[PDB]
Amino acid sequence: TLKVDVKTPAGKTDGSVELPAELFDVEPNIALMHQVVTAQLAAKRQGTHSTKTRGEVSGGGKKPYRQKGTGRARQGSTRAPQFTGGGTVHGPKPRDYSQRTPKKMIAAALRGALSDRARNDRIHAVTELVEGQTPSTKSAKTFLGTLTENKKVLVVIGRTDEVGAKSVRNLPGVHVISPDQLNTYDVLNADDVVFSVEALNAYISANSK
Amino acid sequence: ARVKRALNAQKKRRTVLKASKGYRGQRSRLYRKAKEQQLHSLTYAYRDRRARKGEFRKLWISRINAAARANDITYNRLIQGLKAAGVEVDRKNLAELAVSDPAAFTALVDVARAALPEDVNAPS
Amino acid sequence: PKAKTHSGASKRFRRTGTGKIVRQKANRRHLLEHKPTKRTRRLDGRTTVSAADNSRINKLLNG
Amino acid sequence: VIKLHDLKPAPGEKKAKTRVGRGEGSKGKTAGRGTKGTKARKNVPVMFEGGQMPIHMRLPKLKGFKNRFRTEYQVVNVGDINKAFPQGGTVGVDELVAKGLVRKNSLVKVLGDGKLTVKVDVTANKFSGSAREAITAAGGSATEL
RNA sequence: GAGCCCGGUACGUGAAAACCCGACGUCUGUCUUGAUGGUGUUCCCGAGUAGCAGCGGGCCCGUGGAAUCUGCUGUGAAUCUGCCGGGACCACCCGGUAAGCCUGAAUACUUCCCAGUGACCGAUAGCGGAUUAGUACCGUGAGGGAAUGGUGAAAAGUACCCCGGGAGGGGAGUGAAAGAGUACCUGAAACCGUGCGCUUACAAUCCGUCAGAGCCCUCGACGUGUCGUGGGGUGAUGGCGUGCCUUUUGAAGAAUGAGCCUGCGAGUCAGGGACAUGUCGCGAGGUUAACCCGGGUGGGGUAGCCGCAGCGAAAGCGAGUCUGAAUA
RNA sequence: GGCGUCUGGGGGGAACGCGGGGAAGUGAAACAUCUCAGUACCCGUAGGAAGAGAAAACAAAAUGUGAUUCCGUGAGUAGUGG
Repeated sequence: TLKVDVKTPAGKTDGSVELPAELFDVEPNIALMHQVVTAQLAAKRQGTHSTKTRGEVSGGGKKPYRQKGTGRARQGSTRAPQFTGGGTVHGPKPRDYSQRTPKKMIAAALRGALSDRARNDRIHAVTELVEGQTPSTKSAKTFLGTLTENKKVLVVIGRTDEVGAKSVRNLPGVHVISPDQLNTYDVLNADDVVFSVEALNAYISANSK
Repeated sequence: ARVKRALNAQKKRRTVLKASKGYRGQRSRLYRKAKEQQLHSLTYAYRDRRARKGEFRKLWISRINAAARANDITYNRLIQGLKAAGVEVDRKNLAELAVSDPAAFTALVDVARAALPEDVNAPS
Repeated sequence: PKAKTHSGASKRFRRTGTGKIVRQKANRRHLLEHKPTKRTRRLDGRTTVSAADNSRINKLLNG
Repeated sequence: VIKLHDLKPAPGEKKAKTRVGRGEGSKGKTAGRGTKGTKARKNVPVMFEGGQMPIHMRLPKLKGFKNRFRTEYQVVNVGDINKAFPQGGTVGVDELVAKGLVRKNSLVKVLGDGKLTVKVDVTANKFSGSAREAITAAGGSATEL
């Protein structure tokens, strides 16, 4: 059981969250986390690579000269692989790279990852990043300076709280996310993780039932 | 994805053709011709490494035998005598003696003369 | 696509509980006028497949 | 702390592909096909045996038919009853589906393999006389449908 | 190698006219003279059709016991106790009411257009076509069908002089560099030559290798030149020694293939496919498909499949079952 | 039939569709039935989508479903087959 203190931009604390024990005391399985991130990246990767084999190229559909009497070798098309202009043989093709990793392996990855960060005290919470309804990236940057010094960081802000997203978007390191599409690559690439409290509550009362 | 092959070949070409500076003709310019000769060459080197032992030993023996025969003893009985006398010197060094210091070699000859059997063709 | 099955190997080959392969036996249909009954009697029943053809038959049955 | 350059699959998981026909040190000039013949140029089927009438053409066919209107039942044995009903009591198709002893669209049957000392008011479609008697001995209700 | 130079992005703006969406009011119809139920019998309920026979097509179905759907000929019925189907057929029950007609949405596709993405190529690749490209050239004709990208930051593209008929070059200049001169980024090898050192015209050489005289270069310890735990180029002379690959019982082979260089050129992909085996999660349970929501790789989705009991042709029975008169 | 007037159609298109016609090399280690494939190709007509479409249907005595089409499964199964 790990406790977190919410934090405010104006220089105060509101309250404390008492995180679960089973989500955030999982022991990581490095092979599991490896497999899953590899799958994510593979499904990201698009298969725009195609080549024209011997049967799609232009021409070649006439035996260019005799079989015998000539002196030279035997040839059946002017577009075969050994020519210069000829067909690719076993080329790239447009294909899919997704692979079907299961729900339990995925979630085990995510819980183990959040545990790896929590044990090392890199999960910070916060009510908000901003004052009312006017984005200003200088605010959020100063607040993250208060709360953090590392290069890179993750931010979990919901959908409705658009101002925090619009604010912190432009920063160099930051990589913002909604907790409905919470994943593993984006967690592990970071060093610190900033949850909103609404986000934590949603995550927890969505998983726990 | 497409991988031009240039470097990955140039490497071994450079190697071989460095190792064939001295060959005479198309064995000194062209990879497909120097590769073959490198096969034959390394092989002949191997074989000669195994056989220069016998070459030198042959040489040493000829020297020893001529030295002895000018001191009026045969090689075979010389080595019989040194074996009997438990003398340990090998043939490389007997030859070196023959070249440099024939006196010491004549002394060894005399030792063997002394230590040989009396009746060399006896039935013993 | 899928791996299609072999009709004959499905109609002349089954599998038991523990994975054995089973067949029937030969020279039973016709010309019984002269075949003694003991010869007609060891040909009844089923019989476990040989070793040598088990693999071939697996490959035919499954795909 | 973990990063992405700190992930590594388990030992022995990944394995080096055989790239065949790229060297006379590993597999060269034949690629494990040997030399000339039908298994070198192309390949060969599985259901061809030289020319002699194959096993799947010289053995008799199995006898009979199927009766397409067969009713396969899905069984439960009393062992699993005793192993997942300590308190005993009423046991229907859904009570069984709960513990995960049969399928969802099941048409059920009851059979007396294992021991029976618990008391159970079992409901199924059809039974066996061994279950009739075993329930009779453990004092229960074998009220079939 | 530009967040703060430029172009532009986040963001907000903008349309006289035309075009498309609905929105309306016109305009057009349309029911309003009406309906709910009652009650006993005649009439109608899509005709050269449905059906049957003969040749045929396609349906899981190759004429088979072969329904349903159908094409051509020939024959050819009734209207509700009517008719067609429920895998020949017959009786009962069930469902439905043919031979008249229209019907959106989910679905498939991109000549063209607009905006972007890429663990796609980067001038022998990529569209055949980065260069006049379906051109030149070939063929009578249908039809085939090529090759050629790069100066440099900006042409400041060598004014002027000398040799020469001119090309071309040497100086003088530009330029950061002309080992950037409109034959121009770099600028390999084959190939073509010029110099310097050794060696070679009494010798029989798969052209090398092991020993090695002699000469020439070099590093270092020293001493008027000198050996060395040396190293490198040539190398007289001696010994040993029958090209490479493929295919062959067996090839140096007078069996095939290769003129040489450089670049290009052959176990690949799909698929909850099959079998075997490593690894990871779960564990008597395991897992989802299509799809829906998602700026993303995430959440859901129980229809399904594999296991959990089999024997038997089958009925069927069940830790037993099949055969059999039999616990034999 | 002839004369006058009025409105239509006529051909091109990269794929996609519906109706009709309609092969062969291949596989079967030969081959004709079969398969390749009702694919390629040819024809006639379209549309921005098409065609089908309102039960003379399924089903099995469950008191069931309720136009059609396209996707997943059933299923490489029941079966068919020199």
